[PDB]
Amino acid sequence: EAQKQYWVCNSSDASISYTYCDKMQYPISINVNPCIELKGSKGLLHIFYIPRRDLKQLYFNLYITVNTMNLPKRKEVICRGSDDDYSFCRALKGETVNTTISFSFKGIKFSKGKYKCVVEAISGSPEEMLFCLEFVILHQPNSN
Ligand SMILES: CCCCCCCCCCC[C@@H](O)CC(=O)N[C@H]1[C@H](OC[C@H]2O[C@H](OP(=O)(O)O)[C@H](NC(=O)C[C@H](O)CCCCCCCCCCC)[C@@H](OC(=O)C[C@H](O)CCCCCCCCCCC)[C@@H]2O)O[C@H](CO)[C@@H](OP(=O)(O)O)[C@@H]1OC(=O)C[C@H](O)CCCCCCCCCCC
Ligand SMILES: *[C@@H]1O[C@H](CO)[C@@H](O)[C@H](O)[C@H]1NC(C)=O
Ligand SMILES: *[C@@H]1O[C@H](CO)[C@@H](O)[C@H](O)[C@H]1NC(C)=O
Repeated sequence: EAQKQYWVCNSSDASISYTYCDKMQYPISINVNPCIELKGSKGLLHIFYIPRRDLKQLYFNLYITVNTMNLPKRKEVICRGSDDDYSFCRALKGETVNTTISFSFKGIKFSKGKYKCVVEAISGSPEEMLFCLEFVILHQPNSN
């Protein structure tokens, strides 16, 4: 069984897919509306997920790669303290997450080639990996 590839969406300037990295865990459904443009766009992220850890204190380690050039790690805490928190933050092992989240993507200019972002989802203190996803964002070869 060859490793399965997941497509999220194509925009006018990007083609977005991902695969599961590290240990294969519970699956995740990820949808983006409208599809992100590398040159910048905003929209809504829909997530359908049955988690195997509690989403409490969820953060991402982001490893971004720009045409094979690795950038230094980034951290972005998602679930922080008390409220101003997404409702899914209070989700527990086994409780369906079925939410939509707003996003704004500023965008890169002069974009070309291929980008990668590996998303290490860590949550549930005691802190263990929730999921790992490696996104591949192709720049459409026929668009700037
Ligand atoms: C990764 C591809 C997956 C498919 C797309 C999913 C949609 C999410 C994309 C959103 C990312 C952008 O917000 C980041 C961005 O553009 N950053 C700019 C930055 O801009 C200012 C801020 O803009 C918004 O805030 P305000 O409107 O309040 O000002 C950003 N905020 C939001 O958009 C709102 C939320 O924060 C969005 C988070 C949604 C994720 C939650 C998912 C929950 C899953 C749990 C359920 C189980 C704000 O963003 C932040 O503060 C941090 C935020 O968390 C972003 C990171 C989230 C993780 C993304 C990984 C995908 C997770 C999906 C897994 C399910 C911004 O700070 O402005 C600066 C300028 O000062 C600009 O930098 P410069 O370009 O240097 O100026 C930023 O631009 C960049 O960072 C681009 C870099 O150059 C990298 C180029 C790579 C090209 C794309 C490859 C992938 C990179 C993804 C991370 C950058
Ligand atoms: C999305 O873009 C990819 C890469 O350019 C391309 O191979 C694919 O055909 C596109 N998807 C569809 C079904 O248009
Ligand atoms: C998830 O919520 C959506 C609305 O975003 C709803 O249409 C759908 O039925 C839900 N999925 C479930 C619980 O199967």
